[PDB]
Amino acid sequence: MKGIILSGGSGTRLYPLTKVVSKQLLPVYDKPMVYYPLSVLMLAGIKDILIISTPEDTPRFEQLLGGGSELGISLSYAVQSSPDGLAQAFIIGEEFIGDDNVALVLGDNIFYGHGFTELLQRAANRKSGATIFGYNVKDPQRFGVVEFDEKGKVISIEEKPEEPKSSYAVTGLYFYDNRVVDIAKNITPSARGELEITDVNKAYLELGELHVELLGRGFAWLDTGTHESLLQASQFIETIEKRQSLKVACLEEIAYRMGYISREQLIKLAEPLMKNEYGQYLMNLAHR
Ligand SMILES: O=c1ccn([C@@H]2O[C@H](COP(=O)(O)OP(=O)(O)O[C@H]3O[C@H](CO)[C@@H](O)[C@H](O)[C@H]3O)[C@@H](O)[C@H]2O)c(=O)[nH]1
Ligand SMILES: O=c1ccn([C@@H]2O[C@H](COP(=O)(O)OP(=O)(O)OP(=O)(O)O)[C@@H](O)[C@H]2O)c(=O)[nH]1
Repeated sequence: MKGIILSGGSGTRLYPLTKVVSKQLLPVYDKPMVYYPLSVLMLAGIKDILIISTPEDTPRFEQLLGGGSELGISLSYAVQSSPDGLAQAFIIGEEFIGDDNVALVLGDNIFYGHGFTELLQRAANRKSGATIFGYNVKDPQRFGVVEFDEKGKVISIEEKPEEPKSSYAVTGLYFYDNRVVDIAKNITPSARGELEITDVNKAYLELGELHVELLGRGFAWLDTGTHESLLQASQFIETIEKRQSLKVACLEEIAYRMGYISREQLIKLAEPLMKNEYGQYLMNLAHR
């Protein structure tokens, strides 16, 4: 399984924070927003990852994150010329994906909850079909909406329905088999002029292999689209971390716990950062 992080768009709602740079380079409490979805692909066991952004921001993600070798993974970069839809991720990434399975995650999505890694690994370990992740939300009409039966199996999926058939939004995290590339090539732009991830999901539903992992209320799927919600997301993260003395989406910690890097390698990473609390945290993990 490879992974893609779609991390472009203008981010106009956040202006002037995004006057020059992309929204996914902004802090969520104590680390850049993009760390969060990156950590989710890493916890899924995915080690070969493509980050897609705008022409002007793609090099800034590259400078921030590098090629991944210190995390024991491979990061690649590609540009999206215009934000013509989520599904364009698979066209942009066609060469990268090759004949592989692939997951897509939105650069601005933040997931958190007990047992989440098990769900991720299960999705990533699927050899066939698609896994989406549903989450009960206040205003489902603002999202992809998944309708499911009493055995948790999907009956419909609709992009921002006038009349939502359920309360469960389809969040920005998707796992696919290799059929997604030709599916994305064969869908056509909606009325808003975008290649819709919902139409990709529709294709898998028709194929009888659209699986939904429903995330209950013990999970947090956090909003980062407004200044207000960015701030709430940062406060949520702070409360979690300061109580536990454990960090959410610390990439180096994840690389170590996943076995991508060794203990000796982790200590090497902590050493040049020991003047700050993040470095000290990595060193304390090394001692665990
Ligand atoms: O071509 C694009 C289109 C979007 N984005 C970014 O992707 C994220 C999501 O885009 P957004 O406009 O906020 O969401 P919608 O496209 O309106 O909704 C999508 O994302 C929702 C989850 O937030 C899903 O529930 C919907 O099904 C799916 O269409 C944002 O950070 C965008 O900047 C890109 O990077 N490139
Ligand atoms: O090093 C890590 C480990 C986990 N996580 C994040 O912590 C959340 C819970 O992660 P898990 O799904 O591992 O559950 P847990 O740690 O609460 O339970 P144990 O199995 O350890 O008893 C998930 O959202 C995951 O992404 C990190 O951010 N970093």
